[PDB]
Amino acid sequence: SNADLISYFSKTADEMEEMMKKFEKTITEIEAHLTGVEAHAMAMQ
Amino acid sequence: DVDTYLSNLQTKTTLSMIADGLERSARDFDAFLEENVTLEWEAQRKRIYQHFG
Repeated sequence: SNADLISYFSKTADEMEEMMKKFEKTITEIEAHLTGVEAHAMAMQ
Repeated sequence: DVDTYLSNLQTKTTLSMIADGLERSARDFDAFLEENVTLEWEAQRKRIYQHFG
C-alpha cells in the first residue's frame, strides 16, 4: 500500500496548488478593492 | 463601537478625509449665495410692497 498513498499525497499537493492560486486571486482582489476604498474615502473626505 | 469603527474603516491617510471639508465648503457656498440672493430679491420686493402701500 506504500505505492498507493503516493497518489494521495500528490493529490493533496495538486489540490493545495490551486488553493494557493485562490489566495493570490483573493489577494489581488483585496488590493483592487482597498484601492477603491481609498477613492471612496478620498471622495468622502 | 470599536467593532463598527473597524468594520467601516478605509485604508487611506486620515489627513485626506478632513481635507474634504474644503470641497464640501466650496459646494455649500454656492447654495448659500443662492439663498442670499433669494432672500435679497424677497426683501426688495417687500420694500416695494411697502412703497406702493
